[PDB]
Amino acid sequence: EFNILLATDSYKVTHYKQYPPNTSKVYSYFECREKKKYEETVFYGLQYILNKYLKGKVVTKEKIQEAKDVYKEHFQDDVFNEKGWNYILEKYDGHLPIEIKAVPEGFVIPRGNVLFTVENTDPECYWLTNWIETILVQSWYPITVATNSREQKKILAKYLLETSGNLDGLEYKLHDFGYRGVSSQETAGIGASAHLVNFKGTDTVAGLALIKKYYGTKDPVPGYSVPAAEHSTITAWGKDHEKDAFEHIVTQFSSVPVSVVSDSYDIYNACEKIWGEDLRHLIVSRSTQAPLIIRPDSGNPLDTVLKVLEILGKKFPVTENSKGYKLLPPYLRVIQGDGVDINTLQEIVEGMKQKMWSIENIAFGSGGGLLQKLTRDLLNCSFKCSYVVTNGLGINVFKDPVADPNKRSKKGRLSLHRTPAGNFVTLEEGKGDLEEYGQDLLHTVFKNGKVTKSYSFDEIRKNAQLNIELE
Amino acid sequence: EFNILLATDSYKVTHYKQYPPNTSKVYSYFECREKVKYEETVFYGLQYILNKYLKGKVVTKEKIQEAKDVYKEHFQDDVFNEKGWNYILEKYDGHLPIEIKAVPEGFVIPRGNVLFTVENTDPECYWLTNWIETILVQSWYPITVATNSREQKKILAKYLLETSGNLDGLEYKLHDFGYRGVSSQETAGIGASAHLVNFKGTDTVAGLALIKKYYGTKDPVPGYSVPAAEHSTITAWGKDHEKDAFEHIVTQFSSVPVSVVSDSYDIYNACEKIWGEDLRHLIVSRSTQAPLIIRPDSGNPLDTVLKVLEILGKKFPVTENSKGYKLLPPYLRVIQGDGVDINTLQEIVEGMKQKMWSIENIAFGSGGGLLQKLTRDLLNCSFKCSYVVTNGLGINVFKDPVADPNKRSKKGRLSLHRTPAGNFVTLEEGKGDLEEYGQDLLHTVFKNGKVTKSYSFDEIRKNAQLNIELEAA
Ligand SMILES: Nc1ccc(CNC(=O)Nc2ccc(S(=O)(=O)c3ccccc3)cc2)cn1
Ligand SMILES: Nc1ccc(CNC(=O)Nc2ccc(S(=O)(=O)c3ccccc3)cc2)cn1
Repeated sequence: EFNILLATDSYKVTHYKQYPPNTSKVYSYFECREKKKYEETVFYGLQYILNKYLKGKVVTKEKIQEAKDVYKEHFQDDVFNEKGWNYILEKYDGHLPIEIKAVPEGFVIPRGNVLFTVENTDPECYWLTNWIETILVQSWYPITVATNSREQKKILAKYLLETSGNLDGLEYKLHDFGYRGVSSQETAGIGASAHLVNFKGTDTVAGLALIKKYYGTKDPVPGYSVPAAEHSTITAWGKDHEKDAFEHIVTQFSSVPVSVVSDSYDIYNACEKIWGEDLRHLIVSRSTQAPLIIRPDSGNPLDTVLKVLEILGKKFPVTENSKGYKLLPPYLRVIQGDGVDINTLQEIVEGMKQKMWSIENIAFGSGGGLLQKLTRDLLNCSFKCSYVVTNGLGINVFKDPVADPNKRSKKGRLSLHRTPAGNFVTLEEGKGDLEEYGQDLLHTVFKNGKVTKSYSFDEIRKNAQLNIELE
Repeated sequence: EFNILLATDSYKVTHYKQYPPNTSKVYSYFECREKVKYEETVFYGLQYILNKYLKGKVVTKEKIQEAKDVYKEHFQDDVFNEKGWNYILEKYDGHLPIEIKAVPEGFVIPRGNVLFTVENTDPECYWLTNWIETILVQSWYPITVATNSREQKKILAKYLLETSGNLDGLEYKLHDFGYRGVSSQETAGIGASAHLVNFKGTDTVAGLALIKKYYGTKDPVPGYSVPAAEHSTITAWGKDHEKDAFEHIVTQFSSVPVSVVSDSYDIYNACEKIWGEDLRHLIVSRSTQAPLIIRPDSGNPLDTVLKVLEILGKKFPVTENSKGYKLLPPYLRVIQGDGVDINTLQEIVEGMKQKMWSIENIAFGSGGGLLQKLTRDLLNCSFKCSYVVTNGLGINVFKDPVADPNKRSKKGRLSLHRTPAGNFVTLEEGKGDLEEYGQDLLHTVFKNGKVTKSYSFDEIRKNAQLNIELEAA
């Protein structure tokens, strides 16, 4: 069972003896710190953490004794605030006397703005605020995935619109392939759900259960997929029977969309000779609602995609759309699901546009690039203390390393507001109390063990929409 | 609760309709596929996966119905193999008819060798082999962390030995700071435990319980830490009271080691004026078993470390060790825990060496670089089918993309052997049965729902030792 007393950085166990004596309050905030591009971020993932790890009775006699035993060996010393945790158990029935206020999930906020604040509600629990920093900071991941996924959506929207004249099916242009490529099962579900903020296609099943349990959607499921082959279902037929493999698979899935990896031995042979001649008759008869999706999986992503399109373009009836770009027949599409990150995605669609190929023809699958190749310093997700009350006096506190002005933190009590021009601004030093900037955008989402405000995955998707989608 | 039927890539749900008819066997393997660095990998993490996810009754009536309902909406169609999973439930009481053979955990194996193999033990469950691919491929992470952590230990060993003459305290030279920097709680435990294969210092507590539960050690805990400050325990005192903060903290932890982050406002001022002058009397009186550890946390890592060292060098009695390198007094040490990955680590220790500073003086803390900034691409961890039996005929299968020879996979039944020179070699096409390379070094670790072989964390650590560590005496 999960023990909150064992879910923090080791050194934080000793922090209760380090704060100034007579401190009744520690007030801390979280931000995606600005750097001297990712200029805006999707806030998402906190609600998962609040429900799974923070709410309800999270402190028991056993969990205190368990932590006491581990830390005694871990530090080779008795440093442990047993009295502090005992107080929470006896006074609040193990509920955390903590208040968390946050911007609504799905909200797109520019860098350098307060996203959520944390403070203690009982003077005795001044130390508790930063105890849970570690677990709260891990919200960097769904934030970063949601943000990076959305930035890829912008690129896709831009080129799809320019080459086709609309945004039909945009929410299916980036498919999640990252299940095997992430660090754990929990990460898989969290990352997949963050991608589903922007798109509807995934193969990381674990994301669906997470969303249903912690967020919920009106639709039965927030994510979908199509039948598809892997290298094993092709190669098992033997080197000389790749055509037999292809034919068997498209026949088994003739009434639904089907993706078939075609690079097992020779991708260019498979497209031109096998799909393009030998099995062409099984392709041109397929429904528009059930196309074949050819899937390359090796070589230079841009060069391979272009050559595949070039090959298919001469074996299948190609039309030219109203924008002047070439379009494959509705029964034939391509997915590039290898080597795809935000960088190569940009290079590929730009490369396609150069060769007069519409983005209608292609979709992208991304695994490690989508869910794993991301870190905390990408958006500079940081948790810092900005306000304390010592001896009854409030103090505006901050860090400001001389050798790195970028790591400077904000001072005092914070609030997030709309600017007159409709942008965002974070007010420091409690200046939000002057009420010159309208209502604080931060809402109490957690207080004293209870989740006080929630959001459905539907609301979140609404909030995180692209401007071009709104227009 | 965990549902193994819902713990695979979506398209694998449709794969049982795609294999050649009358296929009774699917046999697959796992390798860190070959391509100058990371030439050998530490195999670790599979035992965790086997116990937490694969062993015992992992199939129930409810889990089948649950998966059925999800996939129906997920695919907008009914492609779920309900009959297949029912067979497993009815015939084997939910236990997976799978055999897994694997190299011992902790073992150090060169790239391009078979690390583990998977095959179905029931002809009916031919589809089961690659269903669990996704869940097994995730072992890439503890493999990659342990490997990357060990490569850093090599760097540390080299420079510590050269600057000091020995390797005393090497296992504490790289500390885990990555709890907040990973993608989840589970990842935190898995990653931290992987680091602990090579070192003993961690702040990621979640690693301890994982090891105790799934691996075990003779000692009460596999990892240790020391009292330390964060910026909040310094800045809360106020801008003009950094000295008071320092003094309070070192006094509270006067008889134990204590790390104190010193860059809140001015790292160079804190080292020279506050530590080096104002509170000097509180530092030189400290025990050798309870030193102050000064912690910079900003600026260019190499430049900052050298400057901090030069500053302390002129404020404290520095000695020169037997190798001719400068050494801080035993009550004073430094940890650099910002911007540390395998590349910057190398740059720092080399820079220290050129300035005649011993690696005895310093230790490193690493967070995102140690536990998060890693992918499956790094060691090319890959799972591939190499052998099937269809119509009673065994077929050696493989992929070999025309545009990427590096993605070529191995053929047929695999086995791992010792060469006459004592190296590793992977034999393909069932050639291991020729008995020219002796016995298969793989062990059956999982069979029919039961873990058949396992390793304590102590033995895993022993297996993962460095050659330089083994050279004794
Ligand atoms: N890890 C993994 C998982 C799975 C795979 C292989 N599956 C795979 O490619 N599926 C796939 C393909 C295409 C599209 S689509 O383009 O959105 C599309 C959808 C419907 C109709 C037309 C087009 C969606 C899904 C590889 N690796
Ligand atoms: N995420 C996190 C966690 C924690 C921190 C700050 N804690 C921290 O630096 N601890 C620390 C310091 C030094 C050493 S040591 O050098 O191995 C050492 C050990 C004993 C005696 C002498 C020397 C080990 C641990 C930052 N970030």
